[PDB]
Amino acid sequence: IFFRTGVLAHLEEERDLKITDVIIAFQAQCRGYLARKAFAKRQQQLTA
Amino acid sequence: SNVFAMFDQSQIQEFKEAFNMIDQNRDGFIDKEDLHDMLASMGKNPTDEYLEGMMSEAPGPINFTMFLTMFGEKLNGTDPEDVIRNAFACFDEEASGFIHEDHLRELLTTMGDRFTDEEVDEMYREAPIDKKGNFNYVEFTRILKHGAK
Amino acid sequence: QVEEMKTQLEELEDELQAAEDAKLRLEVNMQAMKSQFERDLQARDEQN
Amino acid sequence: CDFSEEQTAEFKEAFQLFDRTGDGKILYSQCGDVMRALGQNPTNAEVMKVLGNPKSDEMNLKTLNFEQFLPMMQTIAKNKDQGCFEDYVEGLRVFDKEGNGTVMGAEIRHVLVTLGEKMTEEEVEQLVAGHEDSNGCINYEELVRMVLSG
Ligand SMILES: [Mg+2]
Repeated sequence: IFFRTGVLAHLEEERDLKITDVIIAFQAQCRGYLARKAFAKRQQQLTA
Repeated sequence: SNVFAMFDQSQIQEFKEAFNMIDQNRDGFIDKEDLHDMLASMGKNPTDEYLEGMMSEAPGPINFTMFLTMFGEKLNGTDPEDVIRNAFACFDEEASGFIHEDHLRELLTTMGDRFTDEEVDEMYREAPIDKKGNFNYVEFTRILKHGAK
Repeated sequence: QVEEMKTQLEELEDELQAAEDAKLRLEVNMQAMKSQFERDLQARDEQN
Repeated sequence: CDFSEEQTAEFKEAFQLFDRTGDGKILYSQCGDVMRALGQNPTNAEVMKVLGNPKSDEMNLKTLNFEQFLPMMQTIAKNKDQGCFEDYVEGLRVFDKEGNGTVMGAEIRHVLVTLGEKMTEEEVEQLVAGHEDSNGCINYEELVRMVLSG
């Protein structure tokens, strides 16, 4: 299917913007896990 | 509290065997005749009051038991060289034996109980600091615990 | 009896201090085991 | 307060464990990291409700004691619930181009950096365990199933 200039890239932007809201929520969870891991390591380092 | 009860059979045997070489008159005490003559036989003969000032650490006389508690209280808090090397390896994750002076400073001058700038300087003017400010803790633990030394 | 209990309590305090020192040492040795485990695991992964 | 005495004690322990610069009061930015270490996933907007220093806050002058920390932990805890793994993997099923239940590592790592809040490659790479080896198509099930343990 052929399309005129840039339409697919703007539809892709809109589609990604639709997903960004839940992506931020998941990102907060993953960054939370990372922070918890880092802190737990820091505790072992502190006791050492 | 009674510190003597804290120590390993090997450590007690080492102290006992060492003491047996020093207790040359076999009276069980630390005395002017024995250790001064021994040190004169083993080195430069510092038989001056510098040694009396060391013998005077005990309350009056200096029995084997008092020697043991003195060295005990002095060893209170100390740990194995491998365990200390493990504790350092928690920061030196690559186990390079090459921890930086900035890292060492960060770990000590604010974090937890504060080491003084004088204590930090002591760790450079006696302990194994090296080029570019790398610090060889594998050598440090050896001289700290007096193991393989 | 007060003197006896004082001696006993001081002995129990000494034993408790020894036990806490031992607990700390066992913790740091467990951290050593963990460190060796991680290092060896990473070495085997890198060799693989 | 909805937290138990044991939870309050644990939070107080954590508060003084994740220290220090020098003072016994936690830093304004670092507080958020403590909340995240306590397994919560709020947005930075939750902190912006208190709005300590409207400008760039390297100085962190809005330090907190435990009595100021605990209410923030509570409003975080009562903020929202979080969805199941299906809500996550639906996003991946939309991002995917193969239609096979996996996704290209190089693409997904970039997408998860550009979209929404920004993260480093150092942060993102640590999230994956099924690394991009001979096979480019990472099974995103492992990623979500691992991180959701936190
Ligand atoms: Mg003698």
